[PDB]
Amino acid sequence: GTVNWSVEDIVKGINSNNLESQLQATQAARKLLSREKQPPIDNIIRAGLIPKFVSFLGKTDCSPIQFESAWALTNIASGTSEQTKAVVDGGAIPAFISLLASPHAHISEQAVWALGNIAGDGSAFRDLVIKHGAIDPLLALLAVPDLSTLACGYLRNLTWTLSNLCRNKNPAPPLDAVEQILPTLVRLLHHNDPEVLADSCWAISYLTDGPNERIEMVVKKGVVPQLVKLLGATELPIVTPALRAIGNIVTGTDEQTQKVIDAGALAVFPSLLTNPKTNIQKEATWTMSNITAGRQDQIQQVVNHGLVPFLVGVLSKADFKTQKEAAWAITNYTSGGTVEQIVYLVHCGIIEPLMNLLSAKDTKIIQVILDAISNIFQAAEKLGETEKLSIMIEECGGLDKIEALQRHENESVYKASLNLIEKYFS
Amino acid sequence: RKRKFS
Amino acid sequence: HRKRKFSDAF
Repeated sequence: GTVNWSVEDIVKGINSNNLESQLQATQAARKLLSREKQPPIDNIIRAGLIPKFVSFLGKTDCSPIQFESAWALTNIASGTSEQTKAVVDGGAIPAFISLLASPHAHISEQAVWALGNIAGDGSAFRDLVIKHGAIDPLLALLAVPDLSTLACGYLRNLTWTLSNLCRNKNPAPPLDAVEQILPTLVRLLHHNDPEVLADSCWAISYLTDGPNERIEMVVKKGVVPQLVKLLGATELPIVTPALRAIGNIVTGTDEQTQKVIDAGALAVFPSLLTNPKTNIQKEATWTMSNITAGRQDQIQQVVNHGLVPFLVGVLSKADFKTQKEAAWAITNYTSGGTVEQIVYLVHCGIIEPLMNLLSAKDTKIIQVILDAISNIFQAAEKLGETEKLSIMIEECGGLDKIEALQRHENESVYKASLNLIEKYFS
Repeated sequence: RKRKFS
Repeated sequence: HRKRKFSDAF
């Protein structure tokens, strides 16, 4: 009936002065736009059909044409930025916001879906959706005593659309929009559906990626213990954004970092630092690096949790990106740590894997490692044990690597390597 | 992210 | 030593 229609036939049906012919033609366009292989989105746009679909959204008297036109427009808005712009330029944003209050659940859900796609395009469309007043009717759909009474797919779509209103930077979402969304987001973060949990975590990871004032808004809502619980989930789609949010929070103040430690996050790091997914090990090591960039009592918590042997592990063997983050974690630890904490790092066997990484063809990691060597020597200087460290570096072949770096192309590497040779190996 | 309704 | 935000690390 409405399967495999040409664009010409769809246009003829939509241009008829017959509501049923228009409905049949709109359903045919929806089915064309829903096909797996190459839907003709540009052909539908070029035929001038977006203004027709947008007017059909306002036909309260014909709920099937509202649903078919909403679905057709959701498929166009899900495309490229130019395709999402064509939907916005057709006036679809206020028309979809009016459909959020529809008595038909499948229509309201379609409007939620469409607005998530529009807001998801970037900062300008996200902020334009917010200015048209989408937040109040979106939140009203979730204002129920128990989230469990809502249809599963409907709740997942609402969570995903809210996560897109939290997404993107330059600029970050408006402060008052974030404050308005946050209580519902905290509630979704305690829901038991894995997809709702993943998208709630992604939303929180977006809101905590920026200035420390942005982190504060989130941390003040008391979400850190729930994020640490999700950090220990078995589902990789949940662990990934929960680790990103935790990693983002520890880029903040010493106080914000302390909330992550107090909630018991460090107890999860033996498994995260050995996780079979390289992106988990990488982002877990980045998180560790920002904790070792903290206070001496915070470095001590890393020590007490037995995480220094786990840092020796990732520095010894891991994908190069994780090893570079491990090098940062060590340089941060040696910069802020006490002599006792730095001595403990050497006793855990940091020197040999730190030296082996001086062979890497990455100028940034070389600078980071040479800075760590200098900090370890400064601690050894305070104990008069520089000779014991010099022999250790010589024995694992570290001396040959530092000597070779005296003829390096980079200025900072050349200067730091010549400095170590003259001060401790002459 | 964007998502099509298939 | 100094905190690194997500975009400054990757």
